[PDB]
Amino acid sequence: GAPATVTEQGEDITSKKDRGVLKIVKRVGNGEETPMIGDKVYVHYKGKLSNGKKFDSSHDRNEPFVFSLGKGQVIKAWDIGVATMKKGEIAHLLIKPEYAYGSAGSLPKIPSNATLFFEIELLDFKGE
Ligand SMILES: COc1ccc(CC[C@@H](OC(=O)[C@@H]2CCCCN2C(=O)[C@H](c2cc(OC)c(OC)c(OC)c2)C2CCCCC2)c2cccc(OCC(=O)O)c2)cc1OC
Repeated sequence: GAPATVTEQGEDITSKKDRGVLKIVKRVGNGEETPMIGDKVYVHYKGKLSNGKKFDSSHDRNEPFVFSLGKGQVIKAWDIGVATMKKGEIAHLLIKPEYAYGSAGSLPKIPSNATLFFEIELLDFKGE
């Protein structure tokens, strides 16, 4: 399974090297550039709780999923992880609770101390 590959082969992209965010590149992107803080990023994604049964996909939206990188618009793991991606890249991220919703959770949807998994495709990024 995809999560297991991340655990065994994924790169630790955390500053502290605590395995809180682990990454695998599933499809290589184009060019060289990865987005800076403040850039607007456009993604498709799907995500799940690693334990139990809750799944979320951007393909259910009627508009693109967009956020400004490094501005605290998403969980910490996404500001860390998307920053490492190239345009066109698809990545898997396995995320410990400290880089997501922590001991608090986001109840009832996200439990306390939830590990998360995401597949993310970086569609584009632009300066704001
Ligand atoms: C800086 O810290 C935070 C920032 C933002 C939040 C809110 C949840 C925040 O969710 C997230 O950051 C992560 C990563 C981005 C995709 C969504 N996501 C989630 O955890 C997902 C999520 C979480 C949600 O709420 C917790 C959602 O809102 C109801 C949501 O709606 C589509 C999706 C989880 C869903 C269950 C299965 C596991 C994934 C969020 C959700 C929807 C859109 C977002 O930004 C774009 C916009 O607003 O259009 C941001 C929590 C934060 O801390 C807990």
